[PDB]
Amino acid sequence: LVDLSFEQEFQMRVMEEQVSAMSLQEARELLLQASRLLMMKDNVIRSLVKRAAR
Amino acid sequence: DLSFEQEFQMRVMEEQVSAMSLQEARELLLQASRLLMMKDNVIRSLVKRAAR
Repeated sequence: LVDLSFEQEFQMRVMEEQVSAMSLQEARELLLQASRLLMMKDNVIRSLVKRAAR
Repeated sequence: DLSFEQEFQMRVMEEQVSAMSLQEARELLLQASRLLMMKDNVIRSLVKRAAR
């Protein structure tokens, strides 16, 4: 199971602080850095689930 | 290491962002941040079956 802890909810309130004062350029570079990171995360997971089975 | 399908999605993503409003670019940056944490939780789980 996986869902947001207390402190991560805190982290979400902080990112929201810093995003609201972001320029169009900064929000776009970071979002792209985030989307790429999301895919590299799927790969760590997939690779971890395989490595457990076998 | 992005697979071949992922590199491709990236390109589609560079093309969407570049057209995004400052408004959507923010909403979505948050969502992606939530997701990264959710995925980090999943990764932490699977690593915990380190119970051996």
